[PDB]
Amino acid sequence: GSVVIVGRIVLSGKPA
Amino acid sequence: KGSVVIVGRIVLSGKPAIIPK
Amino acid sequence: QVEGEVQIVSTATQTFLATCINGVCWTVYHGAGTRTIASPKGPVIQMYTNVDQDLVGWPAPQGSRSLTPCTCGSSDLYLVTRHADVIPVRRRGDSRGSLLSPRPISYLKGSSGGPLLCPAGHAVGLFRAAVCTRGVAKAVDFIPVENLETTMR
Amino acid sequence: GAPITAYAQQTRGLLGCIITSLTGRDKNQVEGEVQIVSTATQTFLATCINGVCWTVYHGAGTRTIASPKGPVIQMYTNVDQDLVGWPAPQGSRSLTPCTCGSSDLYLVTRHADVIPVRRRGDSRGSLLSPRPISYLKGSSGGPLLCPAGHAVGLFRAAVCTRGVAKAVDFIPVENLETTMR
Ligand SMILES: [Mg+2]
Ligand SMILES: [Mg+2]
Ligand SMILES: [Zn+2]
Ligand SMILES: [Zn+2]
Repeated sequence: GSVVIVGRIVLSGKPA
Repeated sequence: KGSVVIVGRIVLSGKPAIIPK
Repeated sequence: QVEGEVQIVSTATQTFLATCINGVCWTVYHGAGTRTIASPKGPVIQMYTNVDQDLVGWPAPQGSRSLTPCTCGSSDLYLVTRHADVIPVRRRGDSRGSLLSPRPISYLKGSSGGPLLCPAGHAVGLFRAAVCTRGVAKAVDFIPVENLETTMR
Repeated sequence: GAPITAYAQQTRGLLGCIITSLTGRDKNQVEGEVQIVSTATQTFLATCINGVCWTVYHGAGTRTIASPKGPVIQMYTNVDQDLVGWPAPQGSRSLTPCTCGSSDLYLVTRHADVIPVRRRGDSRGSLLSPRPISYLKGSSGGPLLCPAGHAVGLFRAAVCTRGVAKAVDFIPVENLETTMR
């Protein structure tokens, strides 16, 4: 098996 | 002698959140 | 072009947190095993393994930016949950830290590997496990940063 | 609040800044507490506290600030204190002075890095870990905060011995009041 990335968190609050 | 111009910003009032897709 | 220090990760059985510090994406052995991480160029093997420390590290993925280690020595921490909530915490020993507002155990679960941050937003440890007296979590255990440095060599 | 975290955004190009500087009419919309501002030679920082947008005189000199209603003449000036200010632009967000009197301060850079600083005097304070002088350049007029998130002062000058910065010299919040009479 392998570990999968499913989401990220940005501590700065920065938007796109 | 020209004028001072804003060219960017730095935002403190931002708080951690989950980057939307 | 918007990048995050903290990764929400998954396996078949569990689901937890990873945190990128100094070129390495870090997390807990009790969630990971010796698993590889998934990249679009196939599987990627761990760089650092430490059973004694509950610690594991891969090379930091795409769309990630690293946190810097804490410098201020401050003992007033803030833990980040996988829903992005901030919990205030007070440091006792090297790995001990007591909650300022005690909470149900359900609420901290799935948030291991996540960071414990000083007031400057810098990094102090990764959340190892919760201490519970009859289902109510009152303090926390965490892996200090000085470990993730000594592991790096 | 706590913890302090910052992020940076760029709003204007090089040709853009130059044209705006002359015309003195700036139509872009505004957000945040710290603004990255620039002239012809220099480029530095300006901080909103209590309805006033403040910056360093060794940068702004005596100039006006380009607003969407044309150029806007300075409200306060104090050369001896290296300070200047205009009315804070529409859409800005103001900071509130410190009260805690705490001695553990936090410097915000033009890259949105948050540096730990320990107070010594009223105008001085020391770095917890040394950095090259080039890194701190362009961050003058950036705020220094207590751990609660409040204004303690503004970064004026840096202490270096062989191209490596050791300490910082800043304008305290009392010196704002001073200058408003
Ligand atoms: Mg913020
Ligand atoms: Mg930042
Ligand atoms: Zn720190
Ligand atoms: Zn304060």
